[PDB]
Amino acid sequence: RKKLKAVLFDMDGVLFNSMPYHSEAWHQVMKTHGLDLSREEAYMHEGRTGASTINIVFQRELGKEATQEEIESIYHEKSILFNSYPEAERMPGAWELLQKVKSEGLTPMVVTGSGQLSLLERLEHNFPGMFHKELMVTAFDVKYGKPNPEPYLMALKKGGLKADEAVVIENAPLGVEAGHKAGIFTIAVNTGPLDGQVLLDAGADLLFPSMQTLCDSWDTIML
Amino acid sequence: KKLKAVLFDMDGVLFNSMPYHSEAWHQVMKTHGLDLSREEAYMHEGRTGASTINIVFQRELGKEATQEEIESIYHEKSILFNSYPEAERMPGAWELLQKVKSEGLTPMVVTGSGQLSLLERLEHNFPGMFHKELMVTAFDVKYGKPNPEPYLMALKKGGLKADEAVVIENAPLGVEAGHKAGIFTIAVNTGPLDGQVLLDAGADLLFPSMQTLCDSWDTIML
Amino acid sequence: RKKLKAVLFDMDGVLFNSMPYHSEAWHQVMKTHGLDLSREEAYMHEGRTGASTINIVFQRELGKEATQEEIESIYHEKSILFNSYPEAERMPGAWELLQKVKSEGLTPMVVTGSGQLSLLERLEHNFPGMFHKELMVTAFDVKYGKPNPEPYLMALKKGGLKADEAVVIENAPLGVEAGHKAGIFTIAVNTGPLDGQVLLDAGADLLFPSMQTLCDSWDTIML
Amino acid sequence: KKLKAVLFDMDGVLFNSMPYHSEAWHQVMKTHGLDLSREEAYMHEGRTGASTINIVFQRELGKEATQEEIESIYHEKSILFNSYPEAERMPGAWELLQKVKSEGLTPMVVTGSGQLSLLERLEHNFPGMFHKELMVTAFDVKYGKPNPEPYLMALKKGGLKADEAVVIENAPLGVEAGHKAGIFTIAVNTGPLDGQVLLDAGADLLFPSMQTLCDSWDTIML
Ligand SMILES: [Ca+2]
Ligand SMILES: [Ca+2]
Ligand SMILES: [Ca+2]
Ligand SMILES: [Ca+2]
Ligand SMILES: [Ca+2]
Ligand SMILES: [Ca+2]
Ligand SMILES: [Ca+2]
Ligand SMILES: [Ca+2]
Ligand SMILES: [Ca+2]
Ligand SMILES: [Ca+2]
Ligand SMILES: [Ca+2]
Ligand SMILES: [Ca+2]
Ligand SMILES: [Ca+2]
Ligand SMILES: [Ca+2]
Ligand SMILES: [Mg+2]
Ligand SMILES: [Mg+2]
Repeated sequence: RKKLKAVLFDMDGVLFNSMPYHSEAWHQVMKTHGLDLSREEAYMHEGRTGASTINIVFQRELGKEATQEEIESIYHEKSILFNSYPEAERMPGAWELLQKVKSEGLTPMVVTGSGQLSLLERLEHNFPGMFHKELMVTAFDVKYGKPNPEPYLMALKKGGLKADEAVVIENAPLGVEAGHKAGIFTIAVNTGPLDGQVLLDAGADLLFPSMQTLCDSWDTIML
Repeated sequence: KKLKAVLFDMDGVLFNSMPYHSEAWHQVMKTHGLDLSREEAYMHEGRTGASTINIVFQRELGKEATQEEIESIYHEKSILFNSYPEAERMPGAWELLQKVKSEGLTPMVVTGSGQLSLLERLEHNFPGMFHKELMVTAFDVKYGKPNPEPYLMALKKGGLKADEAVVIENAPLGVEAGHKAGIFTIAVNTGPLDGQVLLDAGADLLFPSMQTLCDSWDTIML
Repeated sequence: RKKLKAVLFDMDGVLFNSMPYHSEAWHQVMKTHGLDLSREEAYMHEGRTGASTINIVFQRELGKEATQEEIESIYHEKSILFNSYPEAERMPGAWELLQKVKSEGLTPMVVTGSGQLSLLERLEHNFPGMFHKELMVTAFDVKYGKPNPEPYLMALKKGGLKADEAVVIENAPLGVEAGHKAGIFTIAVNTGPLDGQVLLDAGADLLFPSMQTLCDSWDTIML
Repeated sequence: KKLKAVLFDMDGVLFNSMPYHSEAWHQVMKTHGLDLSREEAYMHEGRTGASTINIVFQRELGKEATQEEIESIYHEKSILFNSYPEAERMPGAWELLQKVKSEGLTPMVVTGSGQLSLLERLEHNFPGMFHKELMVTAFDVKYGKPNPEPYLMALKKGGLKADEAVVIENAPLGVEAGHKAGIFTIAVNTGPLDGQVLLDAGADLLFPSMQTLCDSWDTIML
C-alpha cells in the first residue's frame, strides 16, 4: 500500500512459537482446579487476557466470575507452568519479515494483551533494533484486550496513526477480530491447529499459512 | 428434566421492537455522520446502548465514545424509538408464557435494554407472568450481552443453576451470552439474519418463529 | 402457502429411521474391503445413490471409478448387512404429518434414489393410503440422484407440477441441495448427527429439529 | 516429498480469462431470458459448458436442456468469449512453471474447458512446459469438475498416484475435484468469491494470488 506507515505484530504465534506452551499450561492449570478447558479451546480463546480466559471458564462452569484474587492466583500458576518449559523460540520468518519491514521505512510495533513477562522481556533480544518502547502495547496498557479493538486502537494512538496507515499481523480469530474492528487491514497467518476459515470469518483481509510464506510474499502484496 | 425456569429475551422475542430499534440506531448514527446500517444494527442486537455506540466510534473514529457522547446519542435514540407506534407482542409469546406457567416453570426476562416504555409494558402485555425480582435489565448490568453476565445474574436471582434453565433468544450476541452462561439456549430467528449465525453462536435448537416454538414446546420438553 | 399442491418427502431419515443402519452398513462393508468410509462420512454423503457412494470411496482411495460389477457386488453386500438388522421403524411424527398434509388436500409424494428394496416395499404398509405409485420417484427412475435436482424435477414432472407448487422435506445436506437446485421451497429436519448449519448452507428455507416438531409447526408455517 | 507433478487448472490460474467467461455466460443466458449472474458464473467455474447450461435450465425451467439447446447456447458463448481482447497470463504463472520445471517436476494442465483459443495458446504462453499427452481437457471428460474424473485421468496419463501430485486450483468446484481425487490441493483466490469457499471445498493451502504462490513455493515444498 501507498499509505502504509506501520506494521502491528501480535506476539504469541506470530513472533514467538509460544502457543503450544500457553495452550498446554491453561489446560493443565484448569484441570488441577477440576475445571475443563481443552487444549483446542485454549487455541479458540487465544488473544484473551489472562483475566478474560479465566472468566470464560468460571462463567460457564461455576456460574460466576472469578474474584481478582482468584484470577491472580490461577494466572500465577499458569505462568509458572509456562516458564517450566524450555523457553519459546522465534517463529521462523518473523525476524526476516521484520528486517524487510524496517528496510522499507515502516515502523514495526508489538500489540499484545499478554502478561507473560518472560516473553515480553525477551522481545528486544529476539528482534534487536526493531521495536520502540513507546510504540508497544502490552497487558500493562490494556484494560479489556482482544477481541476488543482497544489494544490496536492504543497502538494507533501511540504511533500517531490513522487506521488506514497500518497493517495488523495476527494468527488467532479473536486477534483478527480486534484488528478488523479497529478498522485496520489485517493479515492472518494460520500458525495454529484451527481451520483457516475461522480467521477469514473474523475479518482477515488476507490469509497465509505461515510467517515464512508471509515474508516470502510481502513485497508482492505491498506492490 | 430438572427444568425450573425459562429466561426470555425481550426485543424480538416478547415484543416486535427490532424494526424500530434498528431504524432508530441507523438514523441517529446517520445524523452524527456515522455509518451504522440497519443490517449492522441487527448484528449488534443484544448489546447495551453504551456498547453499541462505542463499537461504532471504535471502528469509524478510532476511539471510544466519551460518556457525554454516549448519553447524548442514546437520548436521541430513545426519543426516536418512542416516536413510532408502540411495539406489539411477538405472535406466540403470550401462548408460550401461558404454557410455561401452566407447567410450573418460572418465566424471567433477561435484557440489556433500558427502554422504559417496553420494560414498563411487560405486565400489561404478559399479565401475571413476570416479577421485577426475577428480571435482569440495563439497570443491573456492567457489561451486557454477549458477556454471560446478565444470564448469570438471572440464575442468581432465581436461585437456579444453569442446568435448571432454558434461554429463549433471537440474536447471535444473545445466544452467545446464554451459551457462555452454560445454559441450554433455544434460538428463534425473528430477524433478517441467516439462522447459521444463531447456530454458530451456540444455540442448541433453532426455530423460525415464536409461534412454531410454542407449537413445538411440549415435544421438545419430553 | 396459497400455491401449494404437493409435499415431496425424502425417505431415509424423514419417513423411516433407517440412517443408523445405512451408515453402519456402508462403514462396515467398506472396512471389509480395506476401504475407509467413516460412519460420519456416510451421513455426510447421505442422499447419494449406491453407485455414487461407492465411487466417492473408489475415486479418492483407489484413483479410479468402480466397475459396474464392483458396484453391484458391494451394494449387494451393503443391502444384506442393512437387512440383517431388525427392520427400520417410522420416524416419529411422519405418519401424523402425512395425515395432516392429506387432510389439507395436498398430494404427498416420495422422492428417493434408494435401491434398498426392503424399505421401498414397506412404504404402503407404513403410510397406508398416503402415496400413489405413479407419483413416486425411486432408484428405478433415477440416473444421477441427489445432489442433482433430477429426482425432484422428475417428481414435479410426474405430478404435473411447477416448482412453486411444491415443498420438499429433507434431512441431509445433499438432499437439501437437490431440492434447492430444483427451485423448490425446502424444509430441513435435522434428524442425524450433523450440524444444522450444513442444512442451511445447502439452501434450506426452514430448519426444524425433528419430524414431530415439523408436524407440530406445520399449520403455522403454512398460514 | 515423493512429488513428481504439478496439475494446473487453466482459467484463472494460467490465463486471466474468468472476467470474460463470467461475462459471456451472463450475457448469453440473458439473451435467452435466463438469469445467470456474473457472481453465479464464478460459483459454477469448473463445470463443463454443457453442465453449466443444464444447471441453469434445471433451476429456472424445471428440466434439463436438450442437446440442441446446449450446442446452440455454447456456440453463442464461445463466439462472445472470443470477441474480447485475448486473455493474458496470470502474473506469476510463468515464473512458477519455470520453478516447477527447474525442480524436475512435470507440469500438467487439467481443465473441462473446450475453449480452443486458450488451449491452442498454451504452448505460446508457456513455452516448453506442457504436452498434449499430459493434459486433460473437455475432449477427455464425461463429467468434469467437481467430479474428480479429470484429475484422476491426469494422474493416469502421467503414470502417477495421488500422493505424487499437487493440484493448483482457483475455484471451489475445481478444488472439490482435486480434493475428491485424493490429491493435495492448493487454492489461489484469483476471483471475487470469499476464500472460505475454497477452504470449504477441501483446499490444503490458500494463497491470494499466483504471484504469492510462486514467491512461497520453495518454502511450502520444504
Ligand atoms: Ca496470537
Ligand atoms: Ca464477537
Ligand atoms: Ca486442525
Ligand atoms: Ca472476507
Ligand atoms: Ca433480542
Ligand atoms: Ca436475510
Ligand atoms: Ca451446534
Ligand atoms: Ca435422507
Ligand atoms: Ca455441490
Ligand atoms: Ca453432532
Ligand atoms: Ca439461507
Ligand atoms: Ca479455474
Ligand atoms: Ca468478494
Ligand atoms: Ca481444511
Ligand atoms: Mg465473541
Ligand atoms: Mg458437492
